[PDB]
Amino acid sequence: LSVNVQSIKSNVIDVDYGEAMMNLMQVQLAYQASLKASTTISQLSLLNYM
Amino acid sequence: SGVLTQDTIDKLKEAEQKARIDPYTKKIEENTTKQKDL
Repeated sequence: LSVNVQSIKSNVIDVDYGEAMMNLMQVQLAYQASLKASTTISQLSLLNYM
Repeated sequence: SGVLTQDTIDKLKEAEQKARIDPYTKKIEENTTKQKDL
């Protein structure tokens, strides 16, 4: 019975590392590029001052 | 680690097994012990 609840406990609270990290990655993909994009955005801004 | 984590989880699959069958087995050895000596 304890094992049953322990299993049920785990089912509820514990995360899957792969699914979560994978989803961490998918967000990080867009996020990280946006960071490099932000730099580029500024770089274009600084261009027209000859 | 991907599949390895899943396989690690498969090796934990067996962890519940031994967690499960051992209690079964713990009274099987008395089943066998007190059957054999009988």
